[PDB]
Amino acid sequence: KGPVPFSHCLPTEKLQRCEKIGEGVFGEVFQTIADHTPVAIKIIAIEGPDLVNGSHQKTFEEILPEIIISKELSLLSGEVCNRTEGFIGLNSVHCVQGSYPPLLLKAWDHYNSTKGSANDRPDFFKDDQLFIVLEFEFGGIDLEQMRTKLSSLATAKSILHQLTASLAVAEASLRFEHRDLHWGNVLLKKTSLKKLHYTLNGKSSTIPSCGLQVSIIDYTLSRLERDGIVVFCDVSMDEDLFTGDGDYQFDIYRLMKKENNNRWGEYHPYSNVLWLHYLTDKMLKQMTFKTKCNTPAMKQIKRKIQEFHRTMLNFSSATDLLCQHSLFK
Ligand SMILES: Nc1ncnc2c1ncn2[C@@H]1O[C@H](COP(=O)(O)O)[C@@H](O)[C@H]1O
Ligand SMILES: [Mg+2]
Repeated sequence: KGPVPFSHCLPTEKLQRCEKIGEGVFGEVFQTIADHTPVAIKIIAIEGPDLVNGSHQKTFEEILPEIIISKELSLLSGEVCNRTEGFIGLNSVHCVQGSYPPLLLKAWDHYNSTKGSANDRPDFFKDDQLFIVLEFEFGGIDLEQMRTKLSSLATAKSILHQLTASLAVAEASLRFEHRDLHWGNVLLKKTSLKKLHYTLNGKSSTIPSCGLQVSIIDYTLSRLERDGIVVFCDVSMDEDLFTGDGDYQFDIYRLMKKENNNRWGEYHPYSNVLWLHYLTDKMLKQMTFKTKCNTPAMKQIKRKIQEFHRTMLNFSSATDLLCQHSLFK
């Protein structure tokens, strides 16, 4: 009958176990336990007139595309013709109303002490504030936090292959573009699987895991088609999105705008190639590997990833990269 109280999504025990694990301008991400297993809870303030982390809160209408796309992408793990585990599972979505729970404030504070925060301490929300609460599968640790923790160049290659395959499957199934695949949005989790499986237009293939499962998250800017309807975030009048600096990330928003001539409902899967290029650049420039790069085999992978960086912009889509680029043969 409209929203629910926080206690509906976060009963005492689950709340007591919350720890903050990440953030953005959108809001806040906490980890807790459900059914003997970690879960990730994304909490987004909506519909309020107050500026939050420097931005207006989204309306439900502005948030709805992320909710829809989160649900669609969550289905790809079981779909027959086009299948991948390379996105993230969605457990539930709720509209919650209330002030921030004190335990979540203490968890926010703990994070701000240890890691620091770009957001405002969430102690100003009133009893009538609305939030969207998205409960996700716990996907591991983000690539930015792993920038000194990858084992080898083989791991780098595996991550790029996994990312490309995931995006290709979503392209084939949904005419998907991610549109904000910064390295905070690539999650790494240890797996005992040696080979990872995907199906692309009815053809199943595998990818050497190198011990990790990659999960792509955060569909705040994403675009896809579902039942002939294009679901997307229209950023045609956003100015600030295109005036960032200090990181190649901020160039990608401008490069996408160039590619699509500011028509965000159209399908331009080249944007996926652009994000993969930005990620390749991070691997080559902002990362150090536990085993360094000390053997002929590892040195050759590095040269191959460098060549990928220098050639991949001449491919039309994640699908084109997957199916045609030498790095993945
Ligand atoms: N499903 C998830 N599993 C694990 N960590 C997550 C998940 N979703 C978000 N995070 C963390 O929260 C950060 C911000 O989330 P996002 O706003 O979606 O980029 C990410 O960089 C991750 O560190
Ligand atoms: Mg970045």
